[PDB]
Amino acid sequence: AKAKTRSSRAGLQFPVGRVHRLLRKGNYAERVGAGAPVYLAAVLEYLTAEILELAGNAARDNKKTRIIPRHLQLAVRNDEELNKLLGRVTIAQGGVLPNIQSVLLPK
Amino acid sequence: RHRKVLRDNIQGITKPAIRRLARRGGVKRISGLIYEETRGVLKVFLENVIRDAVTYTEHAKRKTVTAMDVVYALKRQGRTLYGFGG
Amino acid sequence: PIVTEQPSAEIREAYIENFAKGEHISAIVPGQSISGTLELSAQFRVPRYHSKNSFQQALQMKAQYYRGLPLYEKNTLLERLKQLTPNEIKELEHLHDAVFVNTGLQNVRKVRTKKWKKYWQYKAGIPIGL
Amino acid sequence: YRNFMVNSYRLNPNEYFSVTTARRNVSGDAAALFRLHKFLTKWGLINYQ
Amino acid sequence: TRKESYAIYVYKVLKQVHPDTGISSKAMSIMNSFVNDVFERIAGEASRLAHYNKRSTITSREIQTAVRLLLPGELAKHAVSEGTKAVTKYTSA
Amino acid sequence: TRKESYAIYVYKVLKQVHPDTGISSKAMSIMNSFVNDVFERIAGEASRLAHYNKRSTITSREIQTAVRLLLPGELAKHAVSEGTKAVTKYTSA
Amino acid sequence: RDTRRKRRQGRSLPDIADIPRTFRTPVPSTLMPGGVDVGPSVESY
Amino acid sequence: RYRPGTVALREIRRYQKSTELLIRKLPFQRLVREIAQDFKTDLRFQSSAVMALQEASEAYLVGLFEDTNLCAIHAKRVTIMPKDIQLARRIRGER
DNA sequence: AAACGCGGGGGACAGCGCGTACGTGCGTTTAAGCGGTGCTAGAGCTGTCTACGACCAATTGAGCGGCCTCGGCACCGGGATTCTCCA
DNA sequence: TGGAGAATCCCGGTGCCGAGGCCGCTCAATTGGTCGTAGACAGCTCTAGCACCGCTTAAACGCACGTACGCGCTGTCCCCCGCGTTTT
Repeated sequence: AKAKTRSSRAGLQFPVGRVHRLLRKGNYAERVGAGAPVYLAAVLEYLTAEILELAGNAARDNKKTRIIPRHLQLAVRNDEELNKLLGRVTIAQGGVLPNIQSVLLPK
Repeated sequence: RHRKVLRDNIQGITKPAIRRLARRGGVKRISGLIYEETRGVLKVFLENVIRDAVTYTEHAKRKTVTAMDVVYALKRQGRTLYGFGG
Repeated sequence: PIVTEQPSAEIREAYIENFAKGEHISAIVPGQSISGTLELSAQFRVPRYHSKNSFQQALQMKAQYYRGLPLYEKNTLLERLKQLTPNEIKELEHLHDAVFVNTGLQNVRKVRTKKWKKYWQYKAGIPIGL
Repeated sequence: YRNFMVNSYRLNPNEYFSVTTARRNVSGDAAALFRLHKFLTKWGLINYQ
Repeated sequence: TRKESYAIYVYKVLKQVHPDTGISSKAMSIMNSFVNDVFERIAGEASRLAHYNKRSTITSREIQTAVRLLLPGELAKHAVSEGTKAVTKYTSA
Repeated sequence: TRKESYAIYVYKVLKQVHPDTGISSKAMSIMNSFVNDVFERIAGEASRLAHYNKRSTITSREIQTAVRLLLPGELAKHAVSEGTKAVTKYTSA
Repeated sequence: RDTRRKRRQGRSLPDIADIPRTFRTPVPSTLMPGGVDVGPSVESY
Repeated sequence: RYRPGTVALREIRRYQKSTELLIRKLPFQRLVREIAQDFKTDLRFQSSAVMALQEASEAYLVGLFEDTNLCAIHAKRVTIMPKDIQLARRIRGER
């Protein structure tokens, strides 16, 4: 019947039947066990909350209510486990964290 | 009724083993600061594989270790090695 | 062989000389004590007077001292254990375990008092046993 | 508590019988044991030599 | 031409998480890329496990195994629980 | 159980190529470890390309691109030849 | 990061499982069991 | 007797003239049971999984000692110091 | 083997020298980039289309597991060789 | 620049287990028919990359130079390994 999206059944924003549709689409298995899309959309919303947390943190730390990729750089690259997990992910218009080498500092 | 659990054979891996491998790795005067500076860092290598590899075992519903999941983990880490099937 | 401190009288001082700074050291140092381990449950257990199925089959059919107990004669105890019921076997097991643990605590308590009486003399300048 | 502190000082009078060992060896709140130890060392009787 | 994206969904988790902070569409695009990025990462890892043990029913047990494997530290154990959490909300519903 | 072993075909290539020299089964196990490993490297790359073309077909052009992007120098170009040429032999037979 | 997820599902407390042990740094006390024997000696020299 | 220093390099010949590992093996198998039994016990330990990692260890370590002396001789030393190793592992991305 | 030592002499290290280099400042443009055109190109969108291997039926020998060697190379005895350290 | 000696390389005798093939016996790999459908491929459109110059002007560049640091040179001491040890 209607598109009554399966995220509301899971308390989610990410429609778990779009996720089940994508898992049937992604050739991961023949049967897509119907909790695997909920596991996916659930880890998805957990990490969406994880990063939107630090994103709004760094954005209002720069006194802006608009979260920008520079804020994404300064929030993500300050993290141990995130930047340890994302050592090879680059953020365009993220730039650098402000930091100088220690002996290049004049005395 | 005997519990066989081992711990830190990395000193049973001798410091003469470092005086071997440092020459195999091209070191002349291995200072005393080096020999155990080695023995920690490789142990960082050691658990991290099996931390995933034991993770292979239980979803596989097993109580043994194969080199199959060693290969799963090493290739999973980008440590591709031949001699083992594939 | 009556204490369990660090017997080297130069590592205990170097431990405090760095402890006031707030630094660890190489060797270890425990607090002083006496030796001896009070190891229970690797010792006398609750005995197994029941069989592997002597309770569920009883459920279907609707049923001088060695350590702390004196050794009974062969004929007198046999008619006594021809009297009891498997409602009281679980009582008897725990009664005999309560005797065994009490004796195994009494003798170790006596040895422990004999050790502490020599600890307090040693830590007060008396040599021993005076 | 008082007999414990006085008996424990007089085994080795060259040692300052601290509050922390008295707190670690008898069961009670630290405030009352601290006040009793400071009263006791106020009148001699412990840590006098 | 309504084409399913995650811009209003990242907006949903935004106003679920930082309603005090609006977004740039650049950060929105970074996250919309990131969604399908790890959606492919973990599920290709899961198909890798589904070929490790030659399985054709990837359930949330298998995504649990992938979350166990790939993610470092709490990122595993949280996505262990959180990935179970709405699973327990959907296996109920 | 007929398990598709790669001792004999690689050894056919050895008796074609360095036939004076045998091969240890440790080395033959290196080859047998090489075979499906390499058979799936470019295969996963190529299915990624098959969705870069968004195609449910894969032709030898797709393997040609898998050769084209990736392999260093003439190892590409000979396999640009060879990968096509035996294709040119298979389109001849 | 545990508390980072208490807020997400809480939008929609002491740990009684971690029972700590009691190790104590030894007081510098001569007579008392549990303390190191630094400082003034038992003999008066 | 002799001086400090001389007989290293033929070792650097011979070890790299040869193909083997340079490590104790009963500590190797006991270390494998050691580390794999720490995560989940009761593993019945095939020696395949035991020996399957030693090439992945020792050769990379050997490669690390070359980078160690690379930073040591770039800083102009052969008494190699862990400053060289950790600057290498920094530029290796390990450190 | 490990393992424990142990001269022992030069390698690390400090440290001093020296001199130049590399920024720094500022003069000098200058091409950077911006607008601003003019346009058109292939991207893009549709528009049908058929062929293509799918898929599955039949088959069949492939090829490889289990079954037969015997020999390439390791092991070792002995000697020749060849690098190194003190004359 | 040279011999003594310790390590190495090389060469002769042994033998073996692994490399390779042998012997079925499938089973997978093929051929044989679809099968619409996938992408094959025609048309359409429109756009979106296209250079281009007007022009600025500050960035780049042009150069004076000043000294800092990087190395020039040393002595050391140290320190780590080598020779000898055995046990583990």
